[PDB]
Amino acid sequence: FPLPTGYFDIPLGLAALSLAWFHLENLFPAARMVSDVLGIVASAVWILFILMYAYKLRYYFEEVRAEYHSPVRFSFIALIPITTMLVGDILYRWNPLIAEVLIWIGTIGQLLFSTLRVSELWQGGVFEQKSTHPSFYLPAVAANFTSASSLALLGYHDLGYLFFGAGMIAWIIFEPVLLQHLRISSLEPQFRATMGIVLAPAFVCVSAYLSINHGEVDTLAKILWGYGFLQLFFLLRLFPWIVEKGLNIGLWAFSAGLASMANSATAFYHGNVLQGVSIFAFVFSNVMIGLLVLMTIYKLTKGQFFL
Amino acid sequence: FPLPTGYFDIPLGLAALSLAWFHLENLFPAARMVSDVLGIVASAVWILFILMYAYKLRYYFEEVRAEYHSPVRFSFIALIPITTMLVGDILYRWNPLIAEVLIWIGTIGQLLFSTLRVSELWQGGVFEQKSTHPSFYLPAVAANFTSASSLALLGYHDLGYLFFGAGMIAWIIFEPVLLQHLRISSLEPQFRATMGIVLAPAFVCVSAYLSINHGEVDTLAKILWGYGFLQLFFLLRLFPWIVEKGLNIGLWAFSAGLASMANSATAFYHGNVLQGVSIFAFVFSNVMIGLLVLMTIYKLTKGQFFL
Amino acid sequence: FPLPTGYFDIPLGLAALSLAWFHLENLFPAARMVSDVLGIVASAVWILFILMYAYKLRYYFEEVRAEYHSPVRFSFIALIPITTMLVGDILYRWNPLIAEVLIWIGTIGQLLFSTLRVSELWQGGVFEQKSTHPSFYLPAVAANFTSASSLALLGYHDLGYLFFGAGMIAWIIFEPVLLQHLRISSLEPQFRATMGIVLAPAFVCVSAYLSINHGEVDTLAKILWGYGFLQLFFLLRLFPWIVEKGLNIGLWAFSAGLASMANSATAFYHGNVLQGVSIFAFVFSNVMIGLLVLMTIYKLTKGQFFL
Ligand SMILES: CCCCCCCCO[C@@H]1O[C@H](CO)[C@@H](O)[C@H](O)[C@H]1O
Ligand SMILES: CCCCCCCCO[C@@H]1O[C@H](CO)[C@@H](O)[C@H](O)[C@H]1O
Ligand SMILES: CCCCCCCCO[C@@H]1O[C@H](CO)[C@@H](O)[C@H](O)[C@H]1O
Ligand SMILES: CCCCCCCCO[C@@H]1O[C@H](CO)[C@@H](O)[C@H](O)[C@H]1O
Ligand SMILES: CCCCCCCCO[C@@H]1O[C@H](CO)[C@@H](O)[C@H](O)[C@H]1O
Ligand SMILES: CCCCCCCCO[C@@H]1O[C@H](CO)[C@@H](O)[C@H](O)[C@H]1O
Ligand SMILES: CCCCCCCCO[C@@H]1O[C@H](CO)[C@@H](O)[C@H](O)[C@H]1O
Ligand SMILES: CCCCCCCCO[C@@H]1O[C@H](CO)[C@@H](O)[C@H](O)[C@H]1O
Ligand SMILES: CCCCCCCCO[C@@H]1O[C@H](CO)[C@@H](O)[C@H](O)[C@H]1O
Ligand SMILES: CCCCCCCCO[C@@H]1O[C@H](CO)[C@@H](O)[C@H](O)[C@H]1O
Ligand SMILES: CCCCCCCCO[C@@H]1O[C@H](CO)[C@@H](O)[C@H](O)[C@H]1O
Ligand SMILES: CCCCCCCCO[C@@H]1O[C@H](CO)[C@@H](O)[C@H](O)[C@H]1O
Repeated sequence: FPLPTGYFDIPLGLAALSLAWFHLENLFPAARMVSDVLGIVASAVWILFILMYAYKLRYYFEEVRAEYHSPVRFSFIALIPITTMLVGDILYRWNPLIAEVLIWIGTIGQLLFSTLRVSELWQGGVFEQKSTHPSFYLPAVAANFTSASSLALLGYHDLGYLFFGAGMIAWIIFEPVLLQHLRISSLEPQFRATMGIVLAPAFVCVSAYLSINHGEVDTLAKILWGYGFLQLFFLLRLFPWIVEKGLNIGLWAFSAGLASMANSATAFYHGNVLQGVSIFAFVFSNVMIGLLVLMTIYKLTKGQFFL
Repeated sequence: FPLPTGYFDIPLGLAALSLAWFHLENLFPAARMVSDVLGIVASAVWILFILMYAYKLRYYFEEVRAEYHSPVRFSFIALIPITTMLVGDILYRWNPLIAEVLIWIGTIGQLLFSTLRVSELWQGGVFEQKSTHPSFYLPAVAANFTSASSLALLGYHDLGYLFFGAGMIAWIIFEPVLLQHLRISSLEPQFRATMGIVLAPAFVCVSAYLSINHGEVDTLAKILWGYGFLQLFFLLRLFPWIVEKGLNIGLWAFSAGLASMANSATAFYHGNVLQGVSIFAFVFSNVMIGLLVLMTIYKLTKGQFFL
Repeated sequence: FPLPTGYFDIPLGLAALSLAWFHLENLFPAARMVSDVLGIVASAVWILFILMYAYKLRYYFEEVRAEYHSPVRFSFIALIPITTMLVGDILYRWNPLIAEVLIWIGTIGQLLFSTLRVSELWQGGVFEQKSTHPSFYLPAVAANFTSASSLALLGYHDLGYLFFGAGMIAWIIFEPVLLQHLRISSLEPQFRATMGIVLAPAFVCVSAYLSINHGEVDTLAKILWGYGFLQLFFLLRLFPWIVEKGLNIGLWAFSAGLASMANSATAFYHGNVLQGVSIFAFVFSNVMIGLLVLMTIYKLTKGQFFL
């Protein structure tokens, strides 16, 4: 099938970045146009990819079945409800009714997905030590944080905290075994771009947290940022190894973390906490997503995007 | 010996459920009679099982020695001081002096037990990867949370927080390796009922926390509930696999988590946080413990309770 | 080379203990003289060891290269910037300018060190399961906590919280796999003194936390102390096994945890939280570091200190 499921990282990153710029509109009015443009592009890409995945389900179902039952590849399916919710979050600025439908569909969908598949892993004998990949964060962590912030947008703050807690504790519970595995077992080049997902947890976490707690930059938020930056520095040092075999579209795996660096930066700035660091983070993350967009346009022009 | 040590889960669940109903007496006065009945039954069962275990120690000591030195079976011994403290907590409503004696005996006992046995594991060569079982939560986590809430009942809030922290961090430190093990290694049917202990940590944690913090349903409490419900949903989906080889008395392993869902629900309700979810949780957990009681009466009638 | 890198634990422990006594000066004025004496001795030892390590770098570089590339021995190098910062913290009482230079040198140095080496481990194939040692806490955890408290001393509280969060989450993320490894694999006698580093995380954590949060002994601080004491009790029970093959200078590995027990005790006492426990902790930790000093003087007199 021409669209790899991981390509949903593209509308993910663009949508999350739209939301970051939305949050600067009262500081700088021109930010709203930037936000609206990113949000429209993200939503358009999302519509296309959803329609493609619907085609995959109807006409390439055995491919979906295999990816679903894989103890590694199943995780990327979580990008579908994650991006559904982020597009709902964008659309809320124009039509809260349609936004709320998408947010609930994505929330119910992700929770059903993890409840069916993530739990099934605990039966043993399918997941192996070599299945311990960064992509596991998507259904386990990122999906819950996205529900948390989306439900908060709709006014469901206490429900949002339930999802937030599920994501935060799931993160802390998985990461220890992931990092140990990475230390011992060299992740093969074909999977290395997924190291970008390692950037996500702390930044997604703090972004979701600030979405639910009325943007109060408190001790927890600062603690999360600190570990987030540690991981950034580690991944920056590792970047040449990450791309040993060349630049590829899989690098959009970094975009959840990058866009969430941008979003959380707007809240730190608004709160007058570490404004200088905030400006750095916001500019850095925009530049890197900008480079992702330029490499993507390049690939599309050369006919090297779709399978 | 006719009584398996794990049968202490029975008075555990009944006692904790008594405490949950106790907490509804000011909302609904009739809750006190329900609480008192459960508490008396729990205490009676506890007396019987303690006397049986005393008989085991005196006359079947090599069985106790073997269970103690086992890197898997040692954990169930922690049920003894846990239930001692919970019975003390019940009895506090009638006789705070006797209650305080039981609470200190259970606290000193559990701390000595873990200090002797849990630490010894760090010498290596005895505990194996296959020893990584949910039962490890009992001495490591549940016992500290029970001390925390019991000491808070007696007015020792800051000491309670020390025990609370020991339990909470011990939980977060063990669970990562447990879930990885479950993913890789299929837990054999003879141990699967112990999957019920996986329900316990977040719910016991929040119940203990709310016992020490004057029932303030805050961000931490909501975060814990969220992960607790995630685990519930996972265990509900796994339940047919859990009971693949049939229903058994080991299912009382679920009762710490179920009773703590009930207890924490009363505090969320009192705090006007997620009242609807609270009512669901309280009813659900009571119904499931009710089913445990019905299956137990059935087994006793058929002569299939004691070994 | 005559000085093992681990000997930097000596000025570490003495320096941290100086800081603990400094914090009692307003309660008991004579504490300042004790603090100043420990601080001068710590600083003198530090100067000597730094000059020795400079000699090692210039004239024994291949030894440094090998220790740096080792997935186990690299960690002890982090003691160098850690102690640089602690000596800066001492010197702040006399010369804030020189203190600030040392604190930034140690902060930049430790962050560069971990960014280069800790991240490199994630490439796989070098670190092995048997590399999972307590010493990993030094670059990963202790160095960040030391930056946190040192930057707070200089007035950089929000930056301090970033370092604090990096250390705290790094701790929680490593400890699960460490304790599992210790359970399964018996740590060989030649490394067992490093079990003392297991005492460090919770106590260093709470000490750093209280340094940044204006000494407010809150729920987090109490939670940390509780797990800290759990680990102390475990290590006390394990102590005969730790020293199975005899007392050795490696036991200074305990001093980060002991000195941080002392420091945090002063803050709990100041806050009127668990004063009795605080007095116990402060006396205990001073006595144990005192014994370390006596065994060290003994070794120096017998010519058994330097390699
Ligand atoms: C977007 C998510 C895609 C879902 C793919 C579902 C794969 C399910 O797959 C199948 O479901 C059947 C029952 O319905 C079983 O009988 C099949 O054996 C099982 O493979
Ligand atoms: C991502 C949006 C929602 C996910 C829908 C997934 C539905 C999966 O379908 C299910 O797969 C199971 C296996 O785990 C089968 O056993 C079930 O019979 C079937 O319900
Ligand atoms: C896994 C890492 C979890 C760390 C959680 C940090 C504990 C929250 O820290 C709390 O922040 C509050 C608001 O700023 C303060 O009022 C409290 O004093 C402080 O304890
Ligand atoms: C996420 C962070 C993005 C925020 C972008 C802020 C860029 C504004 O820049 C700031 O403008 C201020 C007045 O507006 C000046 O006082 C500051 O010195 C200047 O740094
Ligand atoms: C309720 C808990 C039951 C405790 C069982 C204790 C098992 C101890 O067992 C024994 O202790 C002796 C020392 O006293 C040793 O010499 C024995 O070799 C050791 O097996
Ligand atoms: C559960 C209530 C309290 C528990 C009491 C346990 C006492 C265990 O007994 C001990 O077992 C040790 C091994 O770890 C032996 O080495 C000791 O000599 C003995 O003190
Ligand atoms: C392992 C998961 C630990 C998460 C700890 C959550 C940090 C506590 O969260 C804190 O709650 C306080 C009371 O509601 C608020 O005042 C603070 O703003 C908030 O930071
Ligand atoms: C742990 C939760 C158990 C609490 C049980 C509450 C059942 C009461 O039910 C509630 O009664 C209220 C007045 O009392 C009505 O206003 C509410 O609509 C109704 O839901
Ligand atoms: C206090 C810390 C000591 C640092 C020791 C550094 C070890 C680096 O070592 C070397 O660096 C070179 C590049 O500079 C490489 O070419 C070498 O192959 C590599 O071994
Ligand atoms: C402890 C105080 C600061 C630490 C300085 C460490 C400098 C290490 O040096 C580096 O080692 C690398 C390998 O990881 C080499 O690849 C690099 O070329 C070199 O920069
Ligand atoms: C890994 C363990 C992390 C536990 C973090 C504890 C959460 C912080 O606990 C918070 O402390 C605050 C200050 O005392 C209180 O105001 C809040 O009510 C409480 O939730
Ligand atoms: C880290 C803890 C070190 C603090 C040492 C405190 C020793 C003082 O001791 C205390 O003195 C008080 C008046 O000063 C008396 O009221 C107390 O009863 C006594 O315990």
